[PDB]
Amino acid sequence: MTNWESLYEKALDKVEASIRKVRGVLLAYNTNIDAIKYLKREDLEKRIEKVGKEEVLRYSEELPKEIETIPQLLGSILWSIKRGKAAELLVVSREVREYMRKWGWDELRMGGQVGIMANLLGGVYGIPVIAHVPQLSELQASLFLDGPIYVPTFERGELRLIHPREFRKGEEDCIHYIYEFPRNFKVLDFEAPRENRFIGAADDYNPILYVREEWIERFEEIAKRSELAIISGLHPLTQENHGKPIKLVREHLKILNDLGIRAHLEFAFTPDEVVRLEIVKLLKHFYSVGLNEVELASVVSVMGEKELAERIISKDPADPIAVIEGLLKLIKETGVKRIHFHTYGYYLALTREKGEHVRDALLFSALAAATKAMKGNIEKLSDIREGLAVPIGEQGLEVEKILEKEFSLRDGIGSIEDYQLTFIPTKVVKKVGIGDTISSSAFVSEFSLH
Repeated sequence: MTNWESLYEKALDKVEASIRKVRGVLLAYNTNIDAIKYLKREDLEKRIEKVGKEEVLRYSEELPKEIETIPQLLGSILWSIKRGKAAELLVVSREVREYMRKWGWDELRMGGQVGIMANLLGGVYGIPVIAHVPQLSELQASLFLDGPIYVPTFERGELRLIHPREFRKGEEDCIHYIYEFPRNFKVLDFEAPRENRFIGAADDYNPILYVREEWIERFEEIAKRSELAIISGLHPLTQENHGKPIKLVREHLKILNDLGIRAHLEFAFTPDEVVRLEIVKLLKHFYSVGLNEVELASVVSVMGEKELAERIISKDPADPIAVIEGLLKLIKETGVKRIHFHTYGYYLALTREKGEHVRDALLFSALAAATKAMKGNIEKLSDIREGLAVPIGEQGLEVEKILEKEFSLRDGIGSIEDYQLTFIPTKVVKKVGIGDTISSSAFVSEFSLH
């Protein structure tokens, strides 16, 4: 058997030494505020009564396309509760937003793929970040950590990087209200199958991939102050609104390519199939892509390999060889140099680049994931050491045995064609932005190790 605990310890020590070499990561585009409310039975019942139990129940059987009224909000909540399933809808009514603001919340956290990675890369790991923030209100700014986290501003056309807390006041709050409920939560006559949540997004900016004027007119000058880039926030775009923003992203990718700045994308699930296909075509401009089993299956599916997509998500844990067939398919169609697959019990990477540093980056990112799941947050880099005590999970060990026999992985490493195949078993706490912590941590630390 492999001494995974020794490899995990060495990987952490190596990344702690090397992570300081990264000069700057550019992070765009989606940043918001997350406001979490822990639902309570009597309050939720009374609010449903006030607005009409009848209408609310109607929307619990069939989700609205968006939330225009308070019965739509409450009924959407109820939909998630009785399916124990997560859903998110835009809230497009000012009256409903006011209703939600007054109903309030219990916990305030940074939100958005940019915001959370700024706090992780910048605040925890100490790597300078340049972050794209659609609306940097005082509240938005207050949620950034300490450390080298910057937003670009321009004085006499001169670029100045400043901490969010020093940015001018005036912009508005982009709040996603996260309505959480426990297992078997009861309301009226329903009880939730699973613990879960409904998200009402009171957000006019990120759902359309809003881009700040200065990042449209001065992108090259901004990008020149970074060494790596992580692009995020494409997933909500639809056939209606994708035109202008995809054109912006493509122009920005070409500049990053001209500047030699390697870019990573976590291929978050993208419901609109046309846009999902457009993101696939954008992948030609990326060095690296990350995805999980649902995402990989979604992508293989829209490409017309419906049988393979079914296999990718069919077994728990995912039939690793089907996964690898999907990765090999994607890596040859797109030309990306790096694909990091992450699921519950294990990660895989398929890379043109070779060596132990690919494995060490995956192990580090799994420690970060385990520390975040356990603590809920990460405050300091050396706290990741706590992940060393988390046991490796049964599913990871089961998949290792399959990959040891079918590829000839030693200490998680083997080769197929001109790729290295890298595997690690995850340390599972099982208790957010975990997926982004995983694929951003592996991407940045692998580069720091090289």
